[PDB]
Amino acid sequence: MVSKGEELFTGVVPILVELDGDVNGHKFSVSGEGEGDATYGKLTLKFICTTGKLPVPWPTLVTTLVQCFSRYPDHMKQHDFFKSAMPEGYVQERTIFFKDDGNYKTRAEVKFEGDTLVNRIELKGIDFKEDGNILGHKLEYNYNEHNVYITADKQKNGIKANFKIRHNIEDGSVQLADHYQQNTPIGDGPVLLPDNHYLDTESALSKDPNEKRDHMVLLEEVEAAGITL
Ligand SMILES: [Gd]
Ligand SMILES: [Gd]
Repeated sequence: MVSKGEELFTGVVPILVELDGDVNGHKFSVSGEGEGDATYGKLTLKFICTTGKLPVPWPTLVTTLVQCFSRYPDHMKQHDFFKSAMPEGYVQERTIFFKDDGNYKTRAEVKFEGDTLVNRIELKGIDFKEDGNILGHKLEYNYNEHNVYITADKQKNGIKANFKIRHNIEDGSVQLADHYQQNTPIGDGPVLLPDNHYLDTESALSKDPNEKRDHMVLLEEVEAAGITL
């Protein structure tokens, strides 16, 4: 295998996610747990709002709540920055602009803590409309397929990504969320700096029928693409 970190993902890897958020002063925390199987680009996660009621729609947090679990085809193995940063991990930073509404800024560390892949996130949201699609909870509980466009950032020894998320509104219209992303290794080791490609990212949201707490069950299937065999 072409990076040391890539070997850490040949099997099923337990995952922990911890998020602390503050959006227009509405504070919340989310904890998630599950497992990833990057061989197949798959993961399964269950998230709980540990502070009670989530003040923003669950779909708006999907992208923030581990692209190291992507399946890179055999011919694209030299382009997997995410696994190559492991186990020291990477900082993942975004700004996410909700069209005609506010923005989230996120900073996350994704790294191994023992045998667990851990995503620890801080999120700050500002300039939201209290009666908008976000703070007004007007988004459908579903998720569209999206491509995440990745380019190398030689300078920061890292990558950049941008993409637009389409969140379905309750009336069948769409709330757009423009994502800008930077990832930089935490560790000192060499990392793989990719040619241009994308992650074909499929997400399915559901509820655990036995769960009383405000929650989201998420299954994802992601494969890298865009470089011809
Ligand atoms: Gd697809
Ligand atoms: Gd797919």
